Amino acid sequence: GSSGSSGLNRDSVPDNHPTKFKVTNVDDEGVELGSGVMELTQSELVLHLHRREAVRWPYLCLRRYGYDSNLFSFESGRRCQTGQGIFAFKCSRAEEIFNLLQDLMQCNSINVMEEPVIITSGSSGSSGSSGSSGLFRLRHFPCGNVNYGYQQQ
Repeated sequence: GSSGSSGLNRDSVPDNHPTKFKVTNVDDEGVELGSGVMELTQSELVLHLHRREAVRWPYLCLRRYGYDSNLFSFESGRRCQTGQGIFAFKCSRAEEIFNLLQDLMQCNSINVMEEPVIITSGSSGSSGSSGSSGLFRLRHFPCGNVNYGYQQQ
């Protein structure tokens, strides 16, 4: 329970950027692999990375998504460039990104009601090896608080 102080900031980017959010792609362990700037637009989720092409993830596809104290992990259906998988990034502003993300995807004209949570079953056992290009895909959700958005029978 301590309040950290801002040592020094020598960049054009703010420290409380509402839209942009400094994130860091990590692995199942949490090791910082590559840093990048996450962006959220009413349209869809956009991620700013190095020269390498940018990645976009449609909310409508985002079946589930969670966020920890300083972590942000979401699941993108098999309808996106990267494809099916679990991408988690480290960001102290994960709360803002998660809250906002659900604030935008929801803003869309969609019927939503209240329903009781039901126990979720895992898998039997499946493993493999590298395949296509992209970020690191996790097997188990690093976060606990998961939220459900777009839904349809």
